[PDB]
Amino acid sequence: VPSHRRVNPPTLRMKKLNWQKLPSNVAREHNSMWASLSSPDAEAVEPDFSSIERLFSFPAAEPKEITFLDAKKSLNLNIFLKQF
Amino acid sequence: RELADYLCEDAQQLSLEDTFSTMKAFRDLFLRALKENKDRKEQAAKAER
Amino acid sequence: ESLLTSRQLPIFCQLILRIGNFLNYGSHTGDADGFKISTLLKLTETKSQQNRVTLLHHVLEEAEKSHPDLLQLPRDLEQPSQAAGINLEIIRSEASS
Amino acid sequence: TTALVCDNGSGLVKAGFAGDDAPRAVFPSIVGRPRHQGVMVGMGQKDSYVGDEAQSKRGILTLKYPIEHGIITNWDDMEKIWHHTFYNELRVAPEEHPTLLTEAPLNPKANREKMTQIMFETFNVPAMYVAIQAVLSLYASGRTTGIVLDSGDGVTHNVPIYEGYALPHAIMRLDLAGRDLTDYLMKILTERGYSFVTTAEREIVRDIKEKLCYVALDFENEMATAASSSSLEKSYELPDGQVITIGNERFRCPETLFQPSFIGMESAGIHETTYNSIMKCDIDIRKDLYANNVMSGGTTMYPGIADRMQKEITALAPSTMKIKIIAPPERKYSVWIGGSILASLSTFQQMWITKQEYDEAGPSIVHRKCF
Amino acid sequence: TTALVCDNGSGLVKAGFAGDDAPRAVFPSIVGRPRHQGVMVGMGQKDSYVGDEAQSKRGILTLKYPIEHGIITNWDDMEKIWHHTFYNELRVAPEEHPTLLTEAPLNPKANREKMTQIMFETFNVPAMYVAIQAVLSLYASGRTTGIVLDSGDGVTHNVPIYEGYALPHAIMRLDLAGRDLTDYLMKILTERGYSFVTTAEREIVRDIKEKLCYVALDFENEMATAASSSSLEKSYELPDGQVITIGNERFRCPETLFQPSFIGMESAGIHETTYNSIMKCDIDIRKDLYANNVMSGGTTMYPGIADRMQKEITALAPSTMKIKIIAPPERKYSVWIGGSILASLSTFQQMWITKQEYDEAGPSIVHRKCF
Amino acid sequence: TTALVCDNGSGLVKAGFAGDDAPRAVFPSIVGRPRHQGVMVGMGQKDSYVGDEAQSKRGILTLKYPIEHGIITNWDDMEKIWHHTFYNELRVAPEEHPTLLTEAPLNPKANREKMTQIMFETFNVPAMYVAIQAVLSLYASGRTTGIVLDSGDGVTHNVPIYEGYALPHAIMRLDLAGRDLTDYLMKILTERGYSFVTTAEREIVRDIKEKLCYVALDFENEMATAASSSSLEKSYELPDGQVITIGNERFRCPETLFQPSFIGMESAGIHETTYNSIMKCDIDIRKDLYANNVMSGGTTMYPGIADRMQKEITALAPSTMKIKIIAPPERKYSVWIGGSILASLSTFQQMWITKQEYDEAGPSIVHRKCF
Ligand SMILES: Nc1ncnc2c1ncn2[C@@H]1O[C@H](COP(=O)(O)OP(=O)(O)O)[C@@H](O)[C@H]1O
Ligand SMILES: Nc1ncnc2c1ncn2[C@@H]1O[C@H](COP(=O)(O)OP(=O)(O)O)[C@@H](O)[C@H]1O
Ligand SMILES: Nc1ncnc2c1ncn2[C@@H]1O[C@H](COP(=O)(O)OP(=O)(O)O)[C@@H](O)[C@H]1O
Ligand SMILES: [Mg+2]
Ligand SMILES: [Mg+2]
Ligand SMILES: [Mg+2]
Repeated sequence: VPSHRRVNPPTLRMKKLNWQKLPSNVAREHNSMWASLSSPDAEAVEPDFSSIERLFSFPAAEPKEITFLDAKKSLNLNIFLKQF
Repeated sequence: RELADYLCEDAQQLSLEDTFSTMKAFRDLFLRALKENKDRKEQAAKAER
Repeated sequence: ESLLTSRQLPIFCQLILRIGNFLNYGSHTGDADGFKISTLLKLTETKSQQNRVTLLHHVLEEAEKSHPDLLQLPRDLEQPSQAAGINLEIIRSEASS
Repeated sequence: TTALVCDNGSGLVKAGFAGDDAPRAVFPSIVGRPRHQGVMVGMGQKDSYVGDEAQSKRGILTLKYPIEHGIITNWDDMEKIWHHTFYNELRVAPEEHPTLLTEAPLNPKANREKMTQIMFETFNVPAMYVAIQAVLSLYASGRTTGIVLDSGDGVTHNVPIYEGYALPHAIMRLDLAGRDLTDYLMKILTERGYSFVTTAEREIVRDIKEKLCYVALDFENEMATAASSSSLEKSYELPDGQVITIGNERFRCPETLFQPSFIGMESAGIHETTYNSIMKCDIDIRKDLYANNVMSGGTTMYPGIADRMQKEITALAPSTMKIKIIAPPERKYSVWIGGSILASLSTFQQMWITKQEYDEAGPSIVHRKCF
Repeated sequence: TTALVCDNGSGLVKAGFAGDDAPRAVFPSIVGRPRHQGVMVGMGQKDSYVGDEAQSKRGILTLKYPIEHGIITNWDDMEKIWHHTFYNELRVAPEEHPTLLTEAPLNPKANREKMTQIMFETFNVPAMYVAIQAVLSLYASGRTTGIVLDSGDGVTHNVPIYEGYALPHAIMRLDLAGRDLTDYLMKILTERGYSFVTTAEREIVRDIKEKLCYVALDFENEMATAASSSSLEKSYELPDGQVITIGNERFRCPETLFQPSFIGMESAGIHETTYNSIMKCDIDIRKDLYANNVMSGGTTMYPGIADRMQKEITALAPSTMKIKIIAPPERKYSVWIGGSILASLSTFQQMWITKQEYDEAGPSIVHRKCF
Repeated sequence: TTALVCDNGSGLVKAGFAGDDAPRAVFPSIVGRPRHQGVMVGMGQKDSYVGDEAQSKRGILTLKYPIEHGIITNWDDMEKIWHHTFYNELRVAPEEHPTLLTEAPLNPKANREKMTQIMFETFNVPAMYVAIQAVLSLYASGRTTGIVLDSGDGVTHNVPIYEGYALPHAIMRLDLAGRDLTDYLMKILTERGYSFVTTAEREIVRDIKEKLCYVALDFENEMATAASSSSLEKSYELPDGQVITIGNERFRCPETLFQPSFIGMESAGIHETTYNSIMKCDIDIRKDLYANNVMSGGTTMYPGIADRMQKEITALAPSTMKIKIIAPPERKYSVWIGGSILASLSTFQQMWITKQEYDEAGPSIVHRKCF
């Protein structure tokens, strides 16, 4: 049962995850891990495709304290004043 | 030979060392992803606070 | 033995295969029955629109809520991590000598 | 908006605004924790003293230096140091002020990673930069070309620059400065009978070194003069009232900068480091490095060091060409001063690491945006 | 309208005004690009230094020569050189003054094509002319007949002219001049241990060659004198203050002109080139070319070249006919002086290449107008 | 009698007998002097350890390399090295055995003069010879034509030979090899926190470079792989029990051979050095030099260098000629092995430098007999 291949097509353009794809006949060996996944009684996790389609798709196209000094001399005066 | 058939690699070209190094890097990336997710959630909670 | 009898690693491989079959539709790489071991290293290449969240971070973010048993995955891969860097040829040659 | 300069060196944090003459908050970088049993209850017994309070109350405290040879080892202590120098000394909000930090060259990269991440996620700024201290010392000197020897409390580093161009292969780092001089002075004051073992007594030995020590012009003649007559001996008063009098340790202690084999280091002195840094450069600029030997840091504040290093380089350089040490009277704070001109420069405003660029690029922009 | 004369030779660009006796702007043809990292922000850090500024700041620069063996390899660098010699040195508008140009014989044609295209589409003059350098040297010599050996920095070429008629088949070209001498001098200085590998150090070896090297009158006897006694050895001062001493390498460097097998070339020497250039001419006109060996170029500025040239030609030629070398003291600028003589002539005004002629004929009229 | 071959390279001295296939005595060329204070009297505390004893006892020693970039800087140290390799390692009498020595091209001549004088007046052989290392490597390869790149620890030199004829003008020397790689690996290992400053730690960094480093086939893709994942990181065990792990520094360290601008040198890579050595030759022989690129030296022991060399030369050369890299598995000792080929040939026996020739001609017969 090809449960891994039964995926809906996406609405938006997706960022391509590059990988080295195996041949199919190599993947259908007797001792293969993918052969054990191909049994339908194995444990399968359903992904939430909505958030993956949401995020990984391509993007498209006041006078409180008035002073007459500058800030440097005022803060130097604050350091001078608050130590008293 | 069993792991060569298991991971669907060529038996005469499989080395166990690069296999275990790929698993080591995958575990390091796994722990770094969990740590970055925890730091991101903690900083998002602190920013919301 | 830990790689051959891992339970959560085929679960994660079917999860990334379903995500890639969603994600690489319409290309030559899609509709795959399997892939190599080096696919897990490239998972940080697929970034979000904000260049903050990679696909690995989002998969573990989804796995924290729905299927937490994937967080048991470093326990199975601890012994491959300890076994990495060990050259079998030099110790077998030393044992034979 | 005005900018902040904070030379967060190994020994003394020097922090202040931009465009100012003198650094407003100069205080040593120590975290003090109590080591005895407190029997009194009430009236605010703190578990950690940072800054001048740790200096005043040092007789019941273990003092830890969070920075060792320019590399921050303990990071919660450095978090408390930054918290004290922002909130308590300058009394400023770091969320509305840009900040220029200083860094020694040939530092481990994860140290810079953690400086960027803690500085952008605990004390989150609009902008922050990490600069080389020797470039700021050349900014303070008012000249474009020159070789800069900086010597703080942990790092003595040599960087040569010609017409705005630093040569990265000629930059040299030596982990020998005033803390190693202080530890060697603690080793050699035991010869005269005075025992200093605690971290609080390191401050007293540091005060002895700051107040009495001087760089000899000729070492062997000064040893012969101190061995012959007690004219070079000088006295100092301890906080317990005892009066000490020291002799050759006034000039044996700063001689470790010119002779690193005193503390067991294989590497050559600062004069050989300066000469090798000049000789590693291209040939046509070397004359312009001989006449512009800029000195900085508090370790070069002994009143015999300029003539001595002029003598050593003049012995090392070819004799047909002038040697001139640029030793300003305010070379203690020159890293902060050149940070204040660079923070006030109009062209520097495009070179800030903004918060948006940090969020886009992770903590990895500081390798490619800074030096 | 005063014309401009701009000898764009391989070695140094010599530009100035017509009718004058000395060129106003003599400056070397290099482009200097910085290679190290700039740290000091502001103060106009140019990305390419051209001419005298590249020479005076060469310790931080990679220097590129736009001409290699008489052929312009890099054209953007030559556009920068022409912009520098028009706008910065003479400070004249090119669109109101004619500009004469010089060129070596047996040049590939596309160099002349792109010279025509750039001087009428980027530096568009009212008129220009491209001339053979040897014809200009004979015009500055003030005689109608003679054979000119012109040796610049890339091309050593022999051209005979009799009564204003230049024989084309006897014109010879050899790709051995002053840059190859400088390359060989950097090769043979490694015997004495002085490793000159950078492009900046090539200018230092060129200054050594200009100040100290000379053509030997006999080569084996100067081996005997140099190997026997250290009387010929001369010391030189490097810009870092180091002093070198060279011995036989003073005269081993120009003997590549008289023996091209030193740098692995099958061709014969410049004296044999001159003798075969004379012998390829008619039997009637050889007598005047024996007595009028005019020489020009900076490679003819060694103080032993004329007597050696006379000795080798008198050994080669039959002894009944008179051999004479015409070596004026201003033969370095004689290409410019001949261009200034030819530009101010009244008969030259119909021989200009106009904008209208270029527009009707493409960039191909330079083959049918010039020689 | 049976001759000796003694490759006295910058890093490792390889000595052995003629007519043998493997060098009998391979040991590194260092002189170790103690720098700490000896307290236990007796038990034969030597003041200078040479060879493997300096390697085993390096934690209390200053190690000096007597050869720097193929040039012997310290001559007493190399006298100690020759005394150790004759009397202790090989256990031979040098006065009754000819000895073949190896030397890099474009060397200063006074180095060859002092080797001739010392080996005829301190280690007085019946006969000897001084040979170019590339010719010995080509004789080890069993072929007559080819271009040899030889990269030891101080010198990387390219020599092309066609039918036994070596073209001297195409020989190219570059002072970049394994010691500069070790110093650059010291400079880049400080990024990960591992401080290696002593001369003893240079051997540890060299062992890291020998055991873990490799030449990348494509540098930018390998940087992208190292930035992406930590799969190609590898761990090494220090002698104190600490385990380090290095990543991109496995291939950034040998990339300095292909990109010399990492350590500030202006020169081009070894592939461009090889290509310019080929293009300086005649046009008829280059097809023989493309197909026979012989490599030698320990700097070609990285297990990715031949494919990268073939890729870079195939990118440089025209595609209609075959690129083949001759990389035998024993090309580390091939400089020895071809010497053991050359010392045992019958036609070499008249080419020896006898003692009578040295006595009649001074130490000047080595310039006229050796190439
Ligand atoms: N007047 C002085 N004379 C001699 N040494 C001094 C003097 N002032 C300070 N020092 C030494 O120099 C150091 C100050 O240099 P500085 O660059 O401020 O260090 P940091 O910035 O790492 O705290 C102190 O550790 C002190 O030991
Ligand atoms: N006084 C001198 N003595 C020896 N060589 C000189 C002297 N002046 C210049 N040269 C050499 O001659 C060259 C200048 O020749 P020049 O006629 O200007 O050539 P070009 O015009 O083709 O560049 C310089 O490259 C320099 O090396
Ligand atoms: N297995 C190896 N892998 C990488 N580099 C090596 C290896 N073995 C030796 N080297 C490097 O090559 C050099 C040895 O080359 P060699 O020509 O023998 O040097 P020398 O003869 O000058 O001592 C050493 O300095 C070492 O750094
Ligand atoms: Mg400092
Ligand atoms: Mg010229
Ligand atoms: Mg070698």
